[PDB]
Amino acid sequence: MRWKRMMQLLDVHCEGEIGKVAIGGVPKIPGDTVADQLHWLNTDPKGRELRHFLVLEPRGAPIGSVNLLLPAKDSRADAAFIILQPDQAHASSGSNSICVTTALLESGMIEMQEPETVVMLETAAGLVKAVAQCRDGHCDSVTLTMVPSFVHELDAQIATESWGEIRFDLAYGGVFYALVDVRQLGLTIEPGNARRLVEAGMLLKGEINQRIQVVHPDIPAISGVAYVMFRDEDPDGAVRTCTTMWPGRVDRSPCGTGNSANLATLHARGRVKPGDSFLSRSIIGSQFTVGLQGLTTVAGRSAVIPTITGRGFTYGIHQVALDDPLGGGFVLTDVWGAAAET
Amino acid sequence: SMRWKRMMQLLDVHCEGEIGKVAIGGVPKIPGDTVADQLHWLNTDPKGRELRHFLVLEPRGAPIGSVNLLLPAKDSRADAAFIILQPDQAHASSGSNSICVTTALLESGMIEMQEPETVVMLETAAGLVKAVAQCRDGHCDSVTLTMVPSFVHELDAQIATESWGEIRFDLAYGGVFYALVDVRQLGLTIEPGNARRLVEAGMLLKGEINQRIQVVHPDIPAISGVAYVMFRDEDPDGAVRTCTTMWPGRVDRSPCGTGNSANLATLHARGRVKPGDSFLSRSIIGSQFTVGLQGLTTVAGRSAVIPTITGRGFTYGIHQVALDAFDPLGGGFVLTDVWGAAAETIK
Ligand SMILES: O=C(O)[C@@H]1C[C@@H](O)CN1
Repeated sequence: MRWKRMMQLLDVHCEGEIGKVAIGGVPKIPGDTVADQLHWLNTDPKGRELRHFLVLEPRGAPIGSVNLLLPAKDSRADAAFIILQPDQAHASSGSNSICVTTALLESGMIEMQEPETVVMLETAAGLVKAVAQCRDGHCDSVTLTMVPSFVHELDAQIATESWGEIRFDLAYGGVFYALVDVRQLGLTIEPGNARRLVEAGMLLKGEINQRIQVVHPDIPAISGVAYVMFRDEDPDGAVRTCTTMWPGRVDRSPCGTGNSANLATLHARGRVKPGDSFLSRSIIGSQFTVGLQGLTTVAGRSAVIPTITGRGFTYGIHQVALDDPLGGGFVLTDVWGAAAET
Repeated sequence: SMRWKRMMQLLDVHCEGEIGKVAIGGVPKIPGDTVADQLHWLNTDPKGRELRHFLVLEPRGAPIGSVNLLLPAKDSRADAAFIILQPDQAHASSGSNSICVTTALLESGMIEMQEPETVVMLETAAGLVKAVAQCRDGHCDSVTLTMVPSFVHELDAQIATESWGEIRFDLAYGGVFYALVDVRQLGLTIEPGNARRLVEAGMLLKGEINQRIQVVHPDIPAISGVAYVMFRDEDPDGAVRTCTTMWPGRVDRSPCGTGNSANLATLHARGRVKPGDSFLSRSIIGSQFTVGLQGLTTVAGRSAVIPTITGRGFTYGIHQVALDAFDPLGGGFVLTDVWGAAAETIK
């Protein structure tokens, strides 16, 4: 007897970026803290197997994340979650935090109050406050208060064959970013350059992670440069972003965590102060509002408290049988990218 | 008006790794007096494109897989009808998707499952496809299709190319039209490491071949154009190795039923198979079909073959989609990063 054990997922997107939210049938993930759960997912073969089942073919596709809803361990939190992608499990994500909030409210798992509901999400990076503007059972907007974000290294350099010396910032916005001014590559962040930006982003991610090891100073489970995010500024002042994601695709959203990491660099450079906000646009022109709420410190260095505002849209529901002659999960380089061959 | 539109229910199935979602609920009326007319409508009317894009482009759809639209049978001999939706167009035929549809109908109980065997007669725009399903303990373990009459359009065509010199290929029909290309001419083999190169080559050739020749089924005006370029080879053990390339740029994970059907028509024309023969075919990922030649017939007064294609389907989930009045991306979209360079032209 099959279809005895089903996982139920709500299909949601935030400004174009898919965040499936697994709400029922999520297995127990070992670990005493959510950070330990993240570590286990990224180091235990059973966690890899679980992630691959959910995110590789035939159940998964190159675009989108699977958010595992997990029990809150912190009494202040309404729920916990970890983000699954084809590269690894990740601690944090703006677009996916909005998807989870949207899903929790629109499914009735959390009481929806109008005109505003506060949802406290627990991540491996810390608590993320999600303030939802609600109307008629609809979650219209969500503003996240992201985890304390900081600069790791400003103005780093790396030599490359195609562009010569590339300057970039290494910064933390819930995961670690290499932040790269795109004009250095002689490219603009526009749909026609998506393939070229992916190839550049992957080259850079691979090289940077070979040269330097980064870890959160208080949270050992968060390590490595997750993504290279290309950045520019539009004529009207908006921050244009293109987060590249292994094994080779771009974030459809303006990227919450990448904007948080970038905000830490803007503050370090004297270009923003608390109370400031601005727009960020993705490669497809979708938009977030990015705010600087205030300052804090992380392990002795200056840090920022970012806010990220965007909208989630529920577009369906999936039931996946957990209990096939392929089965495990597979990829091919045709749509997953050259790097997928690994 | 109403907040919610296009509420549809789909079974998630794959055949030897190739995804074929099957729409079993909320399917709207598709105009047309015949299934071929429905296919024409899907490929010509703005509302047909809207529906297809809704179902197959982001966020609801992804580069891999088809959506099979189950439709009311119009032929009284058929149990169900369907049309295949992909990011390039709607298509008349597909072996892997016929097996998905058969599997989904039986395993869901929408058609009563008989054991050890159930016969499901499927109507497509190309004609009736007999699906014989071996069924055991509530599961559809394998399906053998009797494909539509398949034939050669042109043998030994050639085309000049920058990278490969003169490429020899056959144009043939196996439910849709193929350009069939011996892969060794590219200096490549069909293996996962070459997937991206095969896609690029297949896309280049599809584009060039279609601007140079117009092909239409002689009895069915709605079936036109070269749908796919399928690279082919022969494994040491005699199996036919295939890699069907699909616009805007990916490979079939299955050995390809329609492509093997087209190829079978060329094998018969070259005197290399006779009725009763069968052989394996393998895809780029090593999944397998059994290909048989049942018999001979004619199309347009010229020789044609009746292929059989045997493979397995696997149901692995179910889902629902809807269209929220509030959603600004309800139309569907693509980006070249994972859909392919050619995706830039999808308006
Ligand atoms: O088996 C076949 O005929 C099909 C052709 C494409 O629909 C994908 N596989």
